[PDB]
Amino acid sequence: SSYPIGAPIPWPSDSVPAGFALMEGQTFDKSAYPKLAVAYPSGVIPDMRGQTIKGKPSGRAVLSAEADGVKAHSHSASASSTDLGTKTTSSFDYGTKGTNSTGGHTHSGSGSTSTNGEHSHYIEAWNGTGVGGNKMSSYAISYRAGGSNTNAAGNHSHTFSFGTSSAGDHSHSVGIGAHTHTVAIGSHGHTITVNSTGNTENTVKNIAFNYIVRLA
Amino acid sequence: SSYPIGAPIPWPSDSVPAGFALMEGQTFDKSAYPKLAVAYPSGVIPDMRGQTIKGKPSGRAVLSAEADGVKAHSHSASASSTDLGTKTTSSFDYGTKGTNSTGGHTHSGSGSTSTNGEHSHYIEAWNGTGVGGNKMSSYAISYRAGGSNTNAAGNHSHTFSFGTSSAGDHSHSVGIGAHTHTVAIGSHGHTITVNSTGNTENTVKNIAFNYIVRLA
Amino acid sequence: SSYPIGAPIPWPSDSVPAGFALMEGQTFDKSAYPKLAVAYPSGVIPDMRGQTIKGKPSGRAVLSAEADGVKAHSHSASASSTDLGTKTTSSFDYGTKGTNSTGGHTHSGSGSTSTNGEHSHYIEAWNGTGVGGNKMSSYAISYRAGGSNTNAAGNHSHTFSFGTSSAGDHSHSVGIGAHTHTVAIGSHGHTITVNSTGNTENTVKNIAFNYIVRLA
Ligand SMILES: [Fe+2]
Ligand SMILES: [Fe+2]
Ligand SMILES: [Fe+2]
Ligand SMILES: [Fe+2]
Ligand SMILES: [Fe+2]
Ligand SMILES: [Fe+2]
Ligand SMILES: [Fe+2]
Repeated sequence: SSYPIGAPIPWPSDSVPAGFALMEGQTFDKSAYPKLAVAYPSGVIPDMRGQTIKGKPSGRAVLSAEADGVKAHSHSASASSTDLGTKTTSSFDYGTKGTNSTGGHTHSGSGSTSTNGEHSHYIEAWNGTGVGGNKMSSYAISYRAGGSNTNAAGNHSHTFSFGTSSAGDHSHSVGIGAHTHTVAIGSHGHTITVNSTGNTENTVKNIAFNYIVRLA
Repeated sequence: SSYPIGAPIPWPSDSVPAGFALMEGQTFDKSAYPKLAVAYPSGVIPDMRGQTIKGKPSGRAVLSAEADGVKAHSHSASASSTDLGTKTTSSFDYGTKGTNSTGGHTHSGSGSTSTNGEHSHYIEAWNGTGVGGNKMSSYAISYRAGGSNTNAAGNHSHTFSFGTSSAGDHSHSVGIGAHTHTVAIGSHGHTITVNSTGNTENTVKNIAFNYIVRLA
Repeated sequence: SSYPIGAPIPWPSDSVPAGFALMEGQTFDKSAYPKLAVAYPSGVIPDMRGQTIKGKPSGRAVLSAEADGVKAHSHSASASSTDLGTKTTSSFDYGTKGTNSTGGHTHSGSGSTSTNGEHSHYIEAWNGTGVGGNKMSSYAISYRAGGSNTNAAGNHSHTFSFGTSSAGDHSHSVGIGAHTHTVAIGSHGHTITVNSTGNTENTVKNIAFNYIVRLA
């Protein structure tokens, strides 16, 4: 025969011709169909529904099934740059600080006192002839007759004591200035999830036929 | 027939033997070709170019077309870790600060004045007999005849007044010290783009034949 | 002939019928197989092992081979949000600062001295008639005869100088206060790697048959 019994035939109609059967995985009687049994010694006609025919390679058995499966491949990919913006730090408060204690000191001073001390002294007078010497006599006093000086006397000093007026009230400036800090951010990553793409089946362009087989 | 009319025949040449026709989508005459009309009641031969044959599953009509399509799948993916390094804060300027006002005080002093005040007194002298008593007589003064003292006098004080020398210029130190801050960085993501991989069509290893069909 | 010589036949058995040959890429005797020579003018039967038949599309020669290949597709993807947390800045040390120099001043003061300076004076006495006037005579002094005063004298002042007691030790407070900074984080991204998914080959659901061909 030009097309041997048992070879699958692609049939374009749901009306199956007399003498043929749909290939649907069914058993048959090997005694009743001796030529079909040459093609299928198991006595089972393969289920061809949803199947494509592939020429048997080395490493695969005849009538073995193979699932659909996508070929190994990957993808290039990239992530958008993200700007994290500006952040504000916690507040630090230096409060109020004290200075060291300093400023103990003395002053010096000099001057003149006021002018004072004007005075006179009393002198005992004596009279009566017979005795002379030493004492002031007032024997003859009718008219002025000039005058004269005591000897010198009266060198002296005084002590002084004082508290001063209150002074010295003051303040200072202190230049503090400006500063910055650094902040180490360190390292980080993210978890990447790639979503599914595709159909329930892997397919190529195909037209549907009913696989049939000649019984005898 | 061992291969019924209407079943597709894969043919290895571009020369189509007489009695057969290339399956190209063409309409045919159903009265001229009634056995072909049994297989193709619509009067149209399917266009098999670029097509593979698939056995018809439940849920698909005989001769329905199915496009090529990749099977549902995803990929695992990862993001490299990134070191953000070190960031500098803004500058804060404390400028110059002023202290409180303090340091009002007094001093005391004491001592002695210089020794001064030596002096003598003039005494009015009188002369001439007939009057006596009280006053100083200069009646007889030819030669020295001792001497004597006045009574005591002369107790007194003085006032004083002064400004002092300038003193008290000084400075202080002030311990400021060190500080840190904390800063909250927060959260972020990235937009992930995955590029296309693959061909115009989804294909399997295939050899090209011309599908032809027997007419009668 | 209902299936012409040279058309490939899917055979379900490893035992090939007599008068057919596995399509394995072999050459053939063109004179001995003249109808086969019309189907295959090259004298070569194509290798059908691992092959699917596809209908010859335009732009492609009959019996040419086509490799398996995934259809162009991509995937959506996403990256998880990452909290970078709280970071501590570097420590900044203002250390110890100095103030400006100020505080130079004077004080005033006033008061009275102690009361001192009581004294008397010696007076020289003279005697002997023949000279008169001016000087103190002691001619006649037997009994007391009242007394009189010297003239006024003795106005004077003194100088003083001193160092004062120690005073003026003190300190100040200075309000510094609180501050924060801002910190610009800048931008970053990540290298994204997508891993391979799939099998050695692109496949659809298939059953393996031995492609054979009728010789004569
Ligand atoms: Fe002072
Ligand atoms: Fe700071
Ligand atoms: Fe993919
Ligand atoms: Fe005096
Ligand atoms: Fe005095
Ligand atoms: Fe001070
Ligand atoms: Fe990131």
